[PDB]
Amino acid sequence: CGVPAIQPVLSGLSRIVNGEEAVPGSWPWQVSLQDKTGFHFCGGSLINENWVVTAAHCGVTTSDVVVAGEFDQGSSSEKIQKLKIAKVFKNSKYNSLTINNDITLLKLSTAASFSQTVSAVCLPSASDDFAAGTTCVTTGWGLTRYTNANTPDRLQQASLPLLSNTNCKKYWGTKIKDAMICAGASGVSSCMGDSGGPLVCKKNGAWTLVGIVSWGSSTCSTSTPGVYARVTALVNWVQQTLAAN
Repeated sequence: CGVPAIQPVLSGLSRIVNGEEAVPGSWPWQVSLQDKTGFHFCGGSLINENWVVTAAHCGVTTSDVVVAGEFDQGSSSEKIQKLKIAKVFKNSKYNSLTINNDITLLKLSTAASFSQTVSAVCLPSASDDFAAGTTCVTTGWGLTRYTNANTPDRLQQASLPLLSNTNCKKYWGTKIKDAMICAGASGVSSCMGDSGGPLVCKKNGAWTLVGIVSWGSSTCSTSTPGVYARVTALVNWVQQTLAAN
């Protein structure tokens, strides 16, 4: 888990504005959700070859499909895996107004073949403690929501820091709950992360999933932080589900 076959290269440009492109395959547990029509609509993480973490509010259903091993969303050459979901597990506690508890698992039909460019992230322990001020990374094709506005068909990356839930508050007041976690503000956007996209952190040589793109800056401001699923808080769940299925 969390030890890519292709170790990612992160420049400082990763630290400002709208981040920077990623080395292709640099982030393998990274997936995309496409609907029927095939609209890349959400982001996710392989925590295994049978399961996918994701943001609750992505309201994914078995109609959607998981895309894997992608890099540039505008490529047919891709040696990508398109996977079907068997069943879909939204955290029962998922609040829809606050968007607190924003998580949901995807247990696939067929199991995804891992690979160099295909694998999973590591999950924290509830116990884990990613101090505030930690440098993390968010990746995605969020900036692509810019249809006429854009950036890269290609996965971008960004390096932002962990926040105190308090300081975070200084930006979103109460929106911010105990199961959330914010990262950003450091003069670089976060809109590069799709929803359900990952916010991982290193430590002990591994990239561990720390949170999940919940929501952030209407305007992609570089002064506003991002909100994510406080994974630590959401992990037992995971585990539990993971067992019982």
